[PDB]
Amino acid sequence: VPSHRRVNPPTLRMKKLNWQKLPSNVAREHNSMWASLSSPDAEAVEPDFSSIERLFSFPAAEPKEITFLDAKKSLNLNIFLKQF
Amino acid sequence: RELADYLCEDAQQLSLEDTFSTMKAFRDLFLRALKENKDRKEQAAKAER
Amino acid sequence: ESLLTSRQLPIFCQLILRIGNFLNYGSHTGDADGFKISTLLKLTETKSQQNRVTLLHHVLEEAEKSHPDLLQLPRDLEQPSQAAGINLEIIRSEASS
Amino acid sequence: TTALVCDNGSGLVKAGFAGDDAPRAVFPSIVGRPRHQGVMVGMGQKDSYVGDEAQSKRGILTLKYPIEHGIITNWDDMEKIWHHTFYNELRVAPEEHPTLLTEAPLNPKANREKMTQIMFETFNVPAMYVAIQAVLSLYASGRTTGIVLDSGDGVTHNVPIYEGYALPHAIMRLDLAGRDLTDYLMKILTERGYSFVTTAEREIVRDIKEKLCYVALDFENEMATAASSSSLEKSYELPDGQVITIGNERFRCPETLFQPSFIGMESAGIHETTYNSIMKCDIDIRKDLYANNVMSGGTTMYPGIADRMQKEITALAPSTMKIKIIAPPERKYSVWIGGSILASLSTFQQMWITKQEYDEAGPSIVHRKCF
Amino acid sequence: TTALVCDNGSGLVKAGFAGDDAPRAVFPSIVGRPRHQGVMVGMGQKDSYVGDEAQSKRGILTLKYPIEHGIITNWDDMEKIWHHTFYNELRVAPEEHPTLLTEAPLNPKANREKMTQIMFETFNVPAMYVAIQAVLSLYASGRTTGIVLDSGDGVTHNVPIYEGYALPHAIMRLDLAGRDLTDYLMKILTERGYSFVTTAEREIVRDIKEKLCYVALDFENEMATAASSSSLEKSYELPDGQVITIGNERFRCPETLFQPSFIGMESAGIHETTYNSIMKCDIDIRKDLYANNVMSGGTTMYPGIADRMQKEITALAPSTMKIKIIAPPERKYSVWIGGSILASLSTFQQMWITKQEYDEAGPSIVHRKCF
Amino acid sequence: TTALVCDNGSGLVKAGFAGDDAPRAVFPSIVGRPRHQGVMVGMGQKDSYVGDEAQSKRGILTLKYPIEHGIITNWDDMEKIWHHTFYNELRVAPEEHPTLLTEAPLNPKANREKMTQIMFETFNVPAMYVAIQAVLSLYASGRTTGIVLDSGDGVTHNVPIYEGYALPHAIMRLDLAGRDLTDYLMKILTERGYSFVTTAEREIVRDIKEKLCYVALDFENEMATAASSSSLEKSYELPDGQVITIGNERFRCPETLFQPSFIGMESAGIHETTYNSIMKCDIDIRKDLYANNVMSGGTTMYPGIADRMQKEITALAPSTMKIKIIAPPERKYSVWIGGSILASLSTFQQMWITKQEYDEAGPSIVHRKCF
Ligand SMILES: Nc1ncnc2c1ncn2[C@@H]1O[C@H](COP(=O)(O)OP(=O)(O)O)[C@@H](O)[C@H]1O
Ligand SMILES: Nc1ncnc2c1ncn2[C@@H]1O[C@H](COP(=O)(O)OP(=O)(O)O)[C@@H](O)[C@H]1O
Ligand SMILES: Nc1ncnc2c1ncn2[C@@H]1O[C@H](COP(=O)(O)OP(=O)(O)O)[C@@H](O)[C@H]1O
Ligand SMILES: [Mg+2]
Ligand SMILES: [Mg+2]
Ligand SMILES: [Mg+2]
Repeated sequence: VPSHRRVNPPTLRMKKLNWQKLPSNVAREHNSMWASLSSPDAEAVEPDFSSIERLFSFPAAEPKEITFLDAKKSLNLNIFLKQF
Repeated sequence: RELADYLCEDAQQLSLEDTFSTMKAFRDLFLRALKENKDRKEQAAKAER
Repeated sequence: ESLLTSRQLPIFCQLILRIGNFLNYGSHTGDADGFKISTLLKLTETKSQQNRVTLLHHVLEEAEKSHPDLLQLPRDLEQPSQAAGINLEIIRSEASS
Repeated sequence: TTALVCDNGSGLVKAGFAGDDAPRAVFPSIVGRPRHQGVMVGMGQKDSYVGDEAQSKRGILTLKYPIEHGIITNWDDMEKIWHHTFYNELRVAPEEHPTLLTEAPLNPKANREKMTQIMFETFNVPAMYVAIQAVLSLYASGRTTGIVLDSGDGVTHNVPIYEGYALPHAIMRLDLAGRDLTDYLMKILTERGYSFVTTAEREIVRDIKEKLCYVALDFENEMATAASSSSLEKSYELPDGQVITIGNERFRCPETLFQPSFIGMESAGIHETTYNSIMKCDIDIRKDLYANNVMSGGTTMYPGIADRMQKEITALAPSTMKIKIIAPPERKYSVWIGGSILASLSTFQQMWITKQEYDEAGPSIVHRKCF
Repeated sequence: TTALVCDNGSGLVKAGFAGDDAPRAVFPSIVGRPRHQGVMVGMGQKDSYVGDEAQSKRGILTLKYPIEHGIITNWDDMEKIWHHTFYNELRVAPEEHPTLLTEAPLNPKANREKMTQIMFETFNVPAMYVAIQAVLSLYASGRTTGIVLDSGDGVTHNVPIYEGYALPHAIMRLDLAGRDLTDYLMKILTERGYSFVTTAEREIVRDIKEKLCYVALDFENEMATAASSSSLEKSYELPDGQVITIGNERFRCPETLFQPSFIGMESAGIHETTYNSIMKCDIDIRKDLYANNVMSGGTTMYPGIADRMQKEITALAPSTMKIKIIAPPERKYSVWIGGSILASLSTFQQMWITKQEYDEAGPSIVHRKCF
Repeated sequence: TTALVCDNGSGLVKAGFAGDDAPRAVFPSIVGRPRHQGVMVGMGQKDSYVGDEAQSKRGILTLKYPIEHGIITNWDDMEKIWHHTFYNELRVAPEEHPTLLTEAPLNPKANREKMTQIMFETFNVPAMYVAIQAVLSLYASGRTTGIVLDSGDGVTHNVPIYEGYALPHAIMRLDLAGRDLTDYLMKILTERGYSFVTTAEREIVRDIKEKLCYVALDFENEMATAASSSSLEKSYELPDGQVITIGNERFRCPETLFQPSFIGMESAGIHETTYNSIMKCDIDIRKDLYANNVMSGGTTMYPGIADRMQKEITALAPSTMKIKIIAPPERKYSVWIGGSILASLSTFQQMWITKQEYDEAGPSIVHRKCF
């Protein structure tokens, strides 16, 4: 049962995850891990495709304290004043 | 030979060392992803606070 | 033995295969029955629109809520991590000598 | 908006605004924790003293230096140091002020990673930069070309620059400065009978070194003069009232900068480091490095060091060409001063690491945006 | 309208005004690009230094020569050189003054094509002319007949002219001049241990060659004198203050002109080139070319070249006919002086290449107008 | 009698007998002097350890390399090295055995003069010879034509030979090899926190470079792989029990051979050095030099260098000629092995430098007999 291949097509353009794809006949060996996944009684996790389609798709196209000094001399005066 | 058939690699070209190094890097990336997710959630909670 | 009898690693491989079959539709790489071991290293290449969240971070973010048993995955891969860097040829040659 | 300069060196944090003459908050970088049993209850017994309070109350405290040879080892202590120098000394909000930090060259990269991440996620700024201290010392000197020897409390580093161009292969780092001089002075004051073992007594030995020590012009003649007559001996008063009098340790202690084999280091002195840094450069600029030997840091504040290093380089350089040490009277704070001109420069405003660029690029922009 | 004369030779660009006796702007043809990292922000850090500024700041620069063996390899660098010699040195508008140009014989044609295209589409003059350098040297010599050996920095070429008629088949070209001498001098200085590998150090070896090297009158006897006694050895001062001493390498460097097998070339020497250039001419006109060996170029500025040239030609030629070398003291600028003589002539005004002629004929009229 | 071959390279001295296939005595060329204070009297505390004893006892020693970039800087140290390799390692009498020595091209001549004088007046052989290392490597390869790149620890030199004829003008020397790689690996290992400053730690960094480093086939893709994942990181065990792990520094360290601008040198890579050595030759022989690129030296022991060399030369050369890299598995000792080929040939026996020739001609017969 090809449960891994039964995926809906996406609405938006997706960022391509590059990988080295195996041949199919190599993947259908007797001792293969993918052969054990191909049994339908194995444990399968359903992904939430909505958030993956949401995020990984391509993007498209006041006078409180008035002073007459500058800030440097005022803060130097604050350091001078608050130590008293 | 069993792991060569298991991971669907060529038996005469499989080395166990690069296999275990790929698993080591995958575990390091796994722990770094969990740590970055925890730091991101903690900083998002602190920013919301 | 830990790689051959891992339970959560085929679960994660079917999860990334379903995500890639969603994600690489319409290309030559899609509709795959399997892939190599080096696919897990490239998972940080697929970034979000904000260049903050990679696909690995989002998969573990989804796995924290729905299927937490994937967080048991470093326990199975601890012994491959300890076994990495060990050259079998030099110790077998030393044992034979 | 005005900018902040904070030379967060190994020994003394020097922090202040931009465009100012003198650094407003100069205080040593120590975290003090109590080591005895407190029997009194009430009236605010703190578990950690940072800054001048740790200096005043040092007789019941273990003092830890969070920075060792320019590399921050303990990071919660450095978090408390930054918290004290922002909130308590300058009394400023770091969320509305840009900040220029200083860094020694040939530092481990994860140290810079953690400086960027803690500085952008605990004390989150609009902008922050990490600069080389020797470039700021050349900014303070008012000249474009020159070789800069900086010597703080942990790092003595040599960087040569010609017409705005630093040569990265000629930059040299030596982990020998005033803390190693202080530890060697603690080793050699035991010869005269005075025992200093605690971290609080390191401050007293540091005060002895700051107040009495001087760089000899000729070492062997000064040893012969101190061995012959007690004219070079000088006295100092301890906080317990005892009066000490020291002799050759006034000039044996700063001689470790010119002779690193005193503390067991294989590497050559600062004069050989300066000469090798000049000789590693291209040939046509070397004359312009001989006449512009800029000195900085508090370790070069002994009143015999300029003539001595002029003598050593003049012995090392070819004799047909002038040697001139640029030793300003305010070379203690020159890293902060050149940070204040660079923070006030109009062209520097495009070179800030903004918060948006940090969020886009992770903590990895500081390798490619800074030096 | 005063014309401009701009000898764009391989070695140094010599530009100035017509009718004058000395060129106003003599400056070397290099482009200097910085290679190290700039740290000091502001103060106009140019990305390419051209001419005298590249020479005076060469310790931080990679220097590129736009001409290699008489052929312009890099054209953007030559556009920068022409912009520098028009706008910065003479400070004249090119669109109101004619500009004469010089060129070596047996040049590939596309160099002349792109010279025509750039001087009428980027530096568009009212008129220009491209001339053979040897014809200009004979015009500055003030005689109608003679054979000119012109040796610049890339091309050593022999051209005979009799009564204003230049024989084309006897014109010879050899790709051995002053840059190859400088390359060989950097090769043979490694015997004495002085490793000159950078492009900046090539200018230092060129200054050594200009100040100290000379053509030997006999080569084996100067081996005997140099190997026997250290009387010929001369010391030189490097810009870092180091002093070198060279011995036989003073005269081993120009003997590549008289023996091209030193740098692995099958061709014969410049004296044999001159003798075969004379012998390829008619039997009637050889007598005047024996007595009028005019020489020009900076490679003819060694103080032993004329007597050696006379000795080798008198050994080669039959002894009944008179051999004479015409070596004026201003033969370095004689290409410019001949261009200034030819530009101010009244008969030259119909021989200009106009904008209208270029527009009707493409960039191909330079083959049918010039020689 | 049976001759000796003694490759006295910058890093490792390889000595052995003629007519043998493997060098009998391979040991590194260092002189170790103690720098700490000896307290236990007796038990034969030597003041200078040479060879493997300096390697085993390096934690209390200053190690000096007597050869720097193929040039012997310290001559007493190399006298100690020759005394150790004759009397202790090989256990031979040098006065009754000819000895073949190896030397890099474009060397200063006074180095060859002092080797001739010392080996005829301190280690007085019946006969000897001084040979170019590339010719010995080509004789080890069993072929007559080819271009040899030889990269030891101080010198990387390219020599092309066609039918036994070596073209001297195409020989190219570059002072970049394994010691500069070790110093650059010291400079880049400080990024990960591992401080290696002593001369003893240079051997540890060299062992890291020998055991873990490799030449990348494509540098930018390998940087992208190292930035992406930590799969190609590898761990090494220090002698104190600490385990380090290095990543991109496995291939950034040998990339300095292909990109010399990492350590500030202006020169081009070894592939461009090889290509310019080929293009300086005649046009008829280059097809023989493309197909026979012989490599030698320990700097070609990285297990990715031949494919990268073939890729870079195939990118440089025209595609209609075959690129083949001759990389035998024993090309580390091939400089020895071809010497053991050359010392045992019958036609070499008249080419020896006898003692009578040295006595009649001074130490000047080595310039006229050796190439
Ligand atoms: N007047 C002085 N004379 C001699 N040494 C001094 C003097 N002032 C300070 N020092 C030494 O120099 C150091 C100050 O240099 P500085 O660059 O401020 O260090 P940091 O910035 O790492 O705290 C102190 O550790 C002190 O030991
Ligand atoms: N006084 C001198 N003595 C020896 N060589 C000189 C002297 N002046 C210049 N040269 C050499 O001659 C060259 C200048 O020749 P020049 O006629 O200007 O050539 P070009 O015009 O083709 O560049 C310089 O490259 C320099 O090396
Ligand atoms: N297995 C190896 N892998 C990488 N580099 C090596 C290896 N073995 C030796 N080297 C490097 O090559 C050099 C040895 O080359 P060699 O020509 O023998 O040097 P020398 O003869 O000058 O001592 C050493 O300095 C070492 O750094
Ligand atoms: Mg400092
Ligand atoms: Mg010229
Ligand atoms: Mg070698």
